[PDB]
Order: sequence, then C-alpha cells, then structure tokens
Amino acid sequence: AYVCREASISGEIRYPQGTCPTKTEALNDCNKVTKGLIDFSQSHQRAWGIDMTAKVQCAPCKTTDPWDVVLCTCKITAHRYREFVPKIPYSSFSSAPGVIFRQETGLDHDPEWVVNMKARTRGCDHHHHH
Repeated sequence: AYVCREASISGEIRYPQGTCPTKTEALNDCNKVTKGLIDFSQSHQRAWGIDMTAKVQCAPCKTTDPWDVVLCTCKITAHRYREFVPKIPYSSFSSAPGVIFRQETGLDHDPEWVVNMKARTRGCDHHHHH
C-alpha cells in the first residue's frame, strides 16, 4: 500500500481594530479553516486526508490602543497526508469556503503544506478496529 505522513499548514487570521477575541473564538475560527480543508481534501481525492486538528496562538490584545489589530497564527495538522500526491498550493484553495486564514505577517510567502519528515509514516486509511 501507500504510506502517508504528518503535515501542517499555517496561516494568519486578523481581527477588526479595537477588538479582542477570546482564545475560544479564535480557535473556533481556526477550526473553520480546519473544516474547510477537510472539505477541499475530500473533493480532491483526499490529498490531505480527513484527519485534521487545529491549534492557535494569538497576540495579547491591547486594552488601550484603539487601532489595535489582534493577529492569530492558526496551524492545522493533517495526520494522514499523501505526500505521494502532487503538492496542492494555497492559490488553489484560498477562496474555498472556511479558508479564512491568510499569508502571515512578516512572511514573504503563502501558507503552505509542510510535511513532517521526522514523524513516522502511517497508513493512508484509518482503521478503527483489529
């Protein structure tokens, strides 16, 4: 059979000036892109598989500063990613529904799937029992 690998993709989500998301809502937003990616993967021959999980970090809001824009880094990890399938670019899915994160502040390039070459290969299909 084919082996999959772990992969992650990172992006930024910004908030309206003078506002402040709870960590909960930020993770929730981030999980909108999780769902988005699972749907795209799904309709694209499960290139990224369907097992994805999200973590998020935000800057502290400034209670004070009124033109404060809070930046969150959203990071989705795909657990049964097919590195043997051609690499799908951000340009192909940045419009897709749920895909609300964007190029990161300070980064001169787009969000990209990054394969974790240190993690152990795993099945491409999940098996619930045996």
